[PDB]
Amino acid sequence: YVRGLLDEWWEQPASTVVDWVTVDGQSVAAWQNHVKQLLAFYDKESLRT
Amino acid sequence: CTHIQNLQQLLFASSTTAQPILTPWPLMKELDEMGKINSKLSTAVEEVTLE
Repeated sequence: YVRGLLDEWWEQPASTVVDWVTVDGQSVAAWQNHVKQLLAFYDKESLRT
Repeated sequence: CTHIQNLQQLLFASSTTAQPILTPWPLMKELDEMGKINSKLSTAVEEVTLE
């Protein structure tokens, strides 16, 4: 089970572990379009209205 | 007579390879690698908490 060898190096040298806390946040960037909607889509009414 | 020759080569092996070997010959990896992660990477443990 050599697959998890880097995971032990993910414990003390855990820069990678905190590095990918954004890619899953990037994975929900489509869900962040609603968060984008509350401000960006409010500029849609600037020219719409 | 016995010691002086013993003190130089055999009890030398029973001294130089006694306190870092006799108990710890398998604990050198528990001496140095222990200091590699929990003493050298010790400050690197805060890295996950800090970032």
